[PDB]
Amino acid sequence: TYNITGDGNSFTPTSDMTSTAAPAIDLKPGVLNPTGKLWRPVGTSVATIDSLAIVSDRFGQYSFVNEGMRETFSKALFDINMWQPLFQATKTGCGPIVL
Amino acid sequence: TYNITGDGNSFTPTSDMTSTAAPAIDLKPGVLNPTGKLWRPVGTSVATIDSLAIVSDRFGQYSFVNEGMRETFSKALFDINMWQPLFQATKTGCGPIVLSSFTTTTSGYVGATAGDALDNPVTNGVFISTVQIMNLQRTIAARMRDVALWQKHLDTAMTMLTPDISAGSASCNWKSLLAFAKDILPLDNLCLTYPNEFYNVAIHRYPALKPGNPDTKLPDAQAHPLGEVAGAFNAATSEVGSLVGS
Amino acid sequence: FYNVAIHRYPALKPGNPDTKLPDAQAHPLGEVAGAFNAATSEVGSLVGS
Amino acid sequence: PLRWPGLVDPNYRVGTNDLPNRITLYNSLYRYNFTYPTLDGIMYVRSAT
Amino acid sequence: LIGFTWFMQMYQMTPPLPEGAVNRIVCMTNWASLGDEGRGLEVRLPPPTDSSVHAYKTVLSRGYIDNAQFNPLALRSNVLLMLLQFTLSNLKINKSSTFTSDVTTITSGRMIRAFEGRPELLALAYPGRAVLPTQTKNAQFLSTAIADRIGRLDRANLIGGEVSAMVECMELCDALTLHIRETYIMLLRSMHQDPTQIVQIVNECANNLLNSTIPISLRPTILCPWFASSEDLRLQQVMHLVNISSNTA
Amino acid sequence: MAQRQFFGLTYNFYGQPAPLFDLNDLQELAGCYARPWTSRFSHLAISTGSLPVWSARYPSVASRNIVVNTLLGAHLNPFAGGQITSHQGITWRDPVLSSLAPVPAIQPPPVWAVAENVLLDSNNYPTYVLNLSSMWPINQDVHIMTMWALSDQGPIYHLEVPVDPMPAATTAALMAYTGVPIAHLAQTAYRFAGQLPQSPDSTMVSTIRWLSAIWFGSLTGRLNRSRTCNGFYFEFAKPALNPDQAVLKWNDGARAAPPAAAQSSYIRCISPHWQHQIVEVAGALMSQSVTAVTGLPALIDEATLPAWSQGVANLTGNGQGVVPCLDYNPVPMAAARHLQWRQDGLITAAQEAQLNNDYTAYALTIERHLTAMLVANPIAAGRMPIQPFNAADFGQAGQTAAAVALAQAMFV
Amino acid sequence: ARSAVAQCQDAGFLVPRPLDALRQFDVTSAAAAEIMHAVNDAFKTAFDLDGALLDGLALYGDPRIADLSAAYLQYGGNVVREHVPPGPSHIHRALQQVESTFMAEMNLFNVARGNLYLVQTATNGNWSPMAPVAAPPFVRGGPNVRVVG
Repeated sequence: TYNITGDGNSFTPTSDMTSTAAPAIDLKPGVLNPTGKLWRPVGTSVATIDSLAIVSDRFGQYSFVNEGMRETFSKALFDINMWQPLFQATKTGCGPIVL
Repeated sequence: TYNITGDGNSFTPTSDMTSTAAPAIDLKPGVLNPTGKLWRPVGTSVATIDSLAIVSDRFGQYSFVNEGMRETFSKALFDINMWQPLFQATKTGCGPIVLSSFTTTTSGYVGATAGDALDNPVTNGVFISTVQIMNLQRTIAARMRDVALWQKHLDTAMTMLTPDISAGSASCNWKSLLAFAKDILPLDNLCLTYPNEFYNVAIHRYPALKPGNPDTKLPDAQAHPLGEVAGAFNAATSEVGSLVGS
Repeated sequence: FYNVAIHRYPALKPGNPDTKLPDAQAHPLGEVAGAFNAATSEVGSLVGS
Repeated sequence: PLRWPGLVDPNYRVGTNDLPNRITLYNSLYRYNFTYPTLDGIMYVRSAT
Repeated sequence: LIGFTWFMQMYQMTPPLPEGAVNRIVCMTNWASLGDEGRGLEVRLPPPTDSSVHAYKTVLSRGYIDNAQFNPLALRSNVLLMLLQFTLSNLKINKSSTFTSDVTTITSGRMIRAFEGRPELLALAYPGRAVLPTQTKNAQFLSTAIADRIGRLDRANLIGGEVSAMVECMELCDALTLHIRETYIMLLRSMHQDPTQIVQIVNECANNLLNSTIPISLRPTILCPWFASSEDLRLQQVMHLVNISSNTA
Repeated sequence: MAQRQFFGLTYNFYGQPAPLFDLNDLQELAGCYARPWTSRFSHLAISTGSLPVWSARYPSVASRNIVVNTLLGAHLNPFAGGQITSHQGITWRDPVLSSLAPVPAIQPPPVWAVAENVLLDSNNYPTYVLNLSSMWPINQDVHIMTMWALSDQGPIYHLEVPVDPMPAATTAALMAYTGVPIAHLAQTAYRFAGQLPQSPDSTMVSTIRWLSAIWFGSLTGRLNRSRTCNGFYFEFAKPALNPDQAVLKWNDGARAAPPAAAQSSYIRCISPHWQHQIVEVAGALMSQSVTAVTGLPALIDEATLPAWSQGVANLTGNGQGVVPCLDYNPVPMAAARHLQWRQDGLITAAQEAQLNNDYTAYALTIERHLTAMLVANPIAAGRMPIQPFNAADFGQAGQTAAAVALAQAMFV
Repeated sequence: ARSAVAQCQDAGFLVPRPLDALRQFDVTSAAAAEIMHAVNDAFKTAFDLDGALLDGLALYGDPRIADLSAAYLQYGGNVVREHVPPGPSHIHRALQQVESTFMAEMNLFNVARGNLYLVQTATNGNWSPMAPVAAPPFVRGGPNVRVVG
């Protein structure tokens, strides 16, 4: 970081550069899905195709992750990252999550 | 292209084939992102992982391109393409852009913050430049403003005896329709100067409509352009009116 | 605050960091979304319409 | 002509063949030979120095 | 007029093509190849007219002393080892040549091979050496070809004295054989050790006792085929272990 | 040569009121020869008998290079004036410069005007042109000389990548090099240029150019066992260590992607440490010999050059070709090469590479401090047997980033 | 030796089988041996290798060689298998390539492909048995003709 109280700094507001952040994101239910939950051929070898049990919802192994949701969510994490030096300085658990 | 003033041409407005184009697209900020800007291990070899500098924003190498935005944008370009013969004839810089050329290789680290980006390297993907998007957009906007008269004129036709059967199916002599159109329509219209183009375009947009006589053998088809897809969703089903609607 | 501001608002440049080069044309990602809110030759706002 | 493409066709590199289809008659040959020397080295008592 | 009457001299246009009624390609490993001696493993075919059956009496024939006849069911067999032999008999470092100008008072210039010992098969070596006879099938071929192609085209010029790495000269040669030998000579080259390495090697092995300092000169035309993979030695020594098979001897 | 490009930039005076030579030492150096920079120099410098670790007048191999530059710079420049302004102690024996005498003969008419920095333009020298065939060896020197004088740092070198244009002949003949280290190949490869005016459109030029690409891409890491240009690539014998030598291997199989239309680039080693990195030096010599036969594309931008070497006829360009610097110090290179391999899963993620690094930095420090202290050693006299030191040069910024990205690019 | 043999019998060693149409019986252990001994020998002679304590002993029991490798067995239930691969095979590549070419130029090696017909032909004006025109071939489902094997 740089001393703010210096010379050379431009004050150029342009149409091109219209303020924006990420204020809110789409979280429509419909939109949450993509898609398939992950399963297994009972639990035995490649024979039981006829039968599937869901993977370990128990504490882990769930569905195929929402491509969009991943991409979105990671973006969201980046908002916080915009303030990383400040978070860090505030000692407020700053450490970038890594989704 | 085919002589418009021929025989064989169907006037079949169906629910199935509800007019549509691409009037506007989603450009929500939120939606612009996907995602990671591309960076580098200082600039030296594979050691400096601890440190990243952004690639050349200077004039090129930017972020990993928005998959959705690419896909979207390319579609947009296709709108203009719908009128390519006409653009060309108007000598108005017609030459189809090919967005893909703009989407240039970026190779290194992907992340939102230096933080995050440190962890993830993504070799030989793609970016787009501020500059480039500037000039790309510029073109698209220009294209649109060139068509602004055409759109209107096209619309007029389409309402002056409206081919829109939102429910079921209608049929009548296109010839009959066409000739009364040209007997009634204002002379000052662009439609009367450009009959051949407008009709072609119309046909290209409205699967509901068939060419004149191109091969009077086969003037009609069941495969039209992409349109179709979007149309099926606006078409009334057994239990619902409109899917999009509800 | 300023740092952050600068990081969000490409429209703004740092103080004196290298008075040589305080200014740049490449900023963060922002840009992209901004181009779509910026008025063109034939339209106001693309998103808008 | 096919058996003699390198000699007969000007448009072709002097090497080139047409394999596995045709065995060329006339290829730009390479004449090779080396020095095959005897191993003449001097031995000196390392550790002891 | 057979020959070009050049005043008080005759230039006898020695036919570059077989001047036959019938002429057939016939496999003959190293027919014209007068080298160090020869492999022995010469895959020698008779003319089709004669009984080529000899060539095939290799494998299952132990039993059936039928000189006229081959066992058909063992054909693939027969042919596999034959091919092997054709390969083997053709594995040779095709030595660097001496090249001259075209001394003969026809069209002087061209750079030609100085054939092994005597200038024998020159007409065949170099189609282009044959001037211009009459209006024949032979001639129609010659007619169709360009002169330029016959001979030395490019010789590794950069020779410490005149140790060539390659002479690029187009001649009568078989594309196949050629390609064979090139991959053989590749093999060899890859095997190139430097005496430098060897120093370090041997020395290290000696536990520091000895230094086998090797002088060497700046000569790129040296060939040392020695370097191997651990893989090669392991597999060889596998054999050697098998070799033992509970025989103490 | 066939082409009207007889251009050689003299090396500028490093604060000194003089070209950086010593008359005594240059005379002394003429012990087995008399010609300018020929094979003879190179085979003593990079001998089959010796590599003299800090020689009394010549601290490194590079030292020899730098002096050679300044030598030519002084008395060779006379020649480019349309009459041979030949004297200054020394003087050319003969109109075609074929040897030097340290003293004028019976006829001393040839004046010398007090020379500064000049572009040796043999094109304007009737005699030269007259016998291009024989004069040819000078042309080789002039260009390489230039590539030490255009800038204030270690070699300016050009790079080239084709696409599918490696025809049967070439690819074949490149197989003969399998097992030969650049170490040796350099010497032979160099002598090539000397030999005769060949053809621009020939196999020679293609090959050398291609080899150079192999060496760099290997050096950097992005080419390797796993990422081969049709088997082709160097193994740096001992990896990421200071003592690393490049040996050609054909690692069949995992073959790198055909690039988009072509590639061209420049590089410069911006560290005095290149003075003990014989390899990279020989590199640029090699490729400058290719230059001698070719019309080198993509001119170098003004900004990227030092003060003194600004606004240079042939050289200065706008929308042309930049000189990225280098890794410059072997330690960076290490890292790169190791993280290729780690990403690859060629080798242990956190074991060997850390070993190399540590040793390499050790090694560094020693050679570095030595080289540098000995650059201190000059003082006052009109010699300087070595390229100057700057504290800045020990930096690690110098277009590292850029270089990495480039090599990355290459694989595809 | 691997590659060669694998064209003699139905083996799942990794190689295409170009010469599949050329007559050959499916060889046994014993037979394979015999051929292989030839192979062996040729190699010997070619390279001046007179020591029979080289390659010899490779055919001493099931010479159905595919993946020659060695191991150690430890009493604590475990085995250490060293599978030692060969990499480059220039000879082998040249052999293969020779085959590929062979596939098209078989006549050069006095291997002619087809069949014969025995047909009453007497005439002043006839080609050669090596130049057929259309008629010598026949079909199963031809009027009046009968096709037996």
